Amino acid sequence: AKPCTVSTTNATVDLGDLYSFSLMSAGAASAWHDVALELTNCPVGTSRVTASFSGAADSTGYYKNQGTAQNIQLELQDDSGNTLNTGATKTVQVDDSSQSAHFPLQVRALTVNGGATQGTIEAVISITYTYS
Amino acid sequence: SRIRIRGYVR
Ligand SMILES: [Co+2]
Repeated sequence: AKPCTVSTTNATVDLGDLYSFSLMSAGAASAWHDVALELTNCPVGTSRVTASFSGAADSTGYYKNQGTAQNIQLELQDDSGNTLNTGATKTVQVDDSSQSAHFPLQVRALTVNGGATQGTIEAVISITYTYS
Repeated sequence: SRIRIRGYVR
């Protein structure tokens, strides 16, 4: 189907200062941070938008920290609590009254194995849309 | 679209 207008080209989640003291036990995680992706002006014939997610994983499957803090994974979840690791998709129905589509997502840092170390956190998740 | 994630572990 024809494409909508992508109205969120770039978004940034700043997790702030996390503490290794509280990222010691396996499975410890930061609070969730909200991020939304907006599509507008969906053309006639387009009833669904599918987002596809990419970026480098680490051994845990979650997105690799490209910064210096060790044992830090980055996790993206959808509105159903599903993890959107690299290669995942999420499909939303267009609201015909506004010809728009909204993707409410959340992000957190996670330590799968525990024992996070001090350092930076940096990652980028890319999103590419198909239309049907 | 791109989602950039930043932070520090202290
Ligand atoms: Co925060």
